[PDB]
Amino acid sequence: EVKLVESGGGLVQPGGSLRLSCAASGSIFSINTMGWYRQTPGKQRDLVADISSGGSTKYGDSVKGRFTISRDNTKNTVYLQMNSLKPEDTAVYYCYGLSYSNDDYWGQGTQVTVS
Amino acid sequence: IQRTPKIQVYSRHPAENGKSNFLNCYVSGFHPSDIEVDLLKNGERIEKVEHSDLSFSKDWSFYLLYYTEFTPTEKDEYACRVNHVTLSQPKIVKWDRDMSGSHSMRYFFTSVSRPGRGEPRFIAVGYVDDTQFVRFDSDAASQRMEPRAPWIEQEGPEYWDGETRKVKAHSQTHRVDLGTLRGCYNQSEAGSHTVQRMYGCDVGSDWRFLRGYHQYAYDGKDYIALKEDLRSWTAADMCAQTTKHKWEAAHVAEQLRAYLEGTCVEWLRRYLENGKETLQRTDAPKTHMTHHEATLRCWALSFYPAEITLTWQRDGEDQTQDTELVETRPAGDGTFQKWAAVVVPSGQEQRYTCHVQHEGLPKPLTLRW
Repeated sequence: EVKLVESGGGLVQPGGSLRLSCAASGSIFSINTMGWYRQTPGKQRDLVADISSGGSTKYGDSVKGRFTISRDNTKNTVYLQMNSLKPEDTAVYYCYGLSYSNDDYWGQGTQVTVS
Repeated sequence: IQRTPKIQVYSRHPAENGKSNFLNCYVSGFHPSDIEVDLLKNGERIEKVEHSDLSFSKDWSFYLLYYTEFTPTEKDEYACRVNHVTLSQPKIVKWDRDMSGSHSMRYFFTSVSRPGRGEPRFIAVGYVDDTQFVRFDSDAASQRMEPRAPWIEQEGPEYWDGETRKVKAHSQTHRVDLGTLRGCYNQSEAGSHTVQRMYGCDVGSDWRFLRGYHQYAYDGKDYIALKEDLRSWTAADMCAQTTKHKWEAAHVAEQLRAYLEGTCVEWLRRYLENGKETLQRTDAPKTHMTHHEATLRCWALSFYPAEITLTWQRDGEDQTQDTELVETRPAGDGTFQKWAAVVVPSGQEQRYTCHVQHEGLPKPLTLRW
């Protein structure tokens, strides 16, 4: 029902930075929380950062301080500023969103690589 | 080696719009202990969520109760999100809002290594029957054995100082074993591993000694265990035989027998007396039933202790085909809940019956449509 368009991935040098962005389609009242999980070398994907429509954020421990998530007041779009990137941050970063009925939507993901 | 969690989302009490209540997410049967549990309100994280202390079952799998106080209204919708190493993505379970005996003392110990993140995580909990009464967390602030039941708070500083001294020693031991076990199995210093210890004693209704336990587990698998006779061990593989011979040569089993048969019994009796208003109660289950193919669901609420049996029968014989039995879950106030389900043809639900065997009921109860 909802589509999540992602962009901003690619390759970066250690210590460098990247800005991800995720824009939701559908009704503006059909998405509350948005954020990013990232793929692990194993099976699971870990929480990077997410934010509610009201601005309430939560970060995964391993990115605290270095990563900052923000939201555009108007469009349902979030921004992830990833600073001081390390090789251990190489992963596919999946955007996601939660409906006001606790339905999860996921994007295709964007490869991020830190040399 | 890895077991995925079972998730249940439910309220402590039946839901009444505008009436204060408690939203529960019970995750059980998982391994390893790493888990991320969130309680959602309208597609948003609930800020102040509490959880119970880590503990595990006979099969070594862990269980946890995440709970928060809430006042459900007409529009609000709730759920629980769970992430775990056995999940490609976090699983979301929505709150289906339209839905004379033995005694025991048990101590559960869990240690999890954190390569390059400090000392290992150590969690210890104490149980009498199905009531936890002490806890220790290496990550907590107090660095002390802490009370978790009213009747244990009467103990003076000599008790608490000793328990803290003993529990810290349990911690140091598990820290050494974590490195030892890493060496015996030839594992790198970069992986995370779990050591679980559990011991305790059983008494009958006469408070006389019945059975004793002392078990050890590495990464969820059996390592070494004391036999039922409390005089010999049970090793699991080539690595555990070395500890067996080091323990039989140190006559360790003799010391454990004295504790389980004497000290453990003695203080279990004292606890049962000191908390008789709590521990020696029995809350009978408030039972009920919910309903070409139809579903019949037998329920049981607000009962203590947790031991209960819900079984299905078709014309007298125990029907165990096309049946669903859910794990008993804590209400969060000391009581427990459980239900069972069976598929039935709409119209033949009278030839089906539910049987409730509980320690607090005069005699087994029978329920049918």
